Amino acid sequence: KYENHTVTLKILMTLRYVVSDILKESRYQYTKFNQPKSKFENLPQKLLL
Amino acid sequence: VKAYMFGIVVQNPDTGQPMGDEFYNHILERAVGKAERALDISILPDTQHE
Repeated sequence: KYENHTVTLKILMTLRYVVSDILKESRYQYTKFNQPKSKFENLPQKLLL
Repeated sequence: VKAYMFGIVVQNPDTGQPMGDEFYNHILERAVGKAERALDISILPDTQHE
């Protein structure tokens, strides 16, 4: 029925992102309290999406 | 004792060593001694030559 008609839509789509830069990229702690020995833990990165 | 401290665990922060039962028994023995003085009582079965 709509061979030569126009069609328009209002649509919902899932949010999506890509990492375009990594910022304040690494933060660190030698956690030692209440451990058998010194341990290295990487704290949260910040991403610019 | 641990049951009354449910959810609390005690360790040496420099190591992974929690205190063993030896300390608890030792503490409990002196605790039952202290209660034995707190009322003028004998609190464990014990023979007496009087």
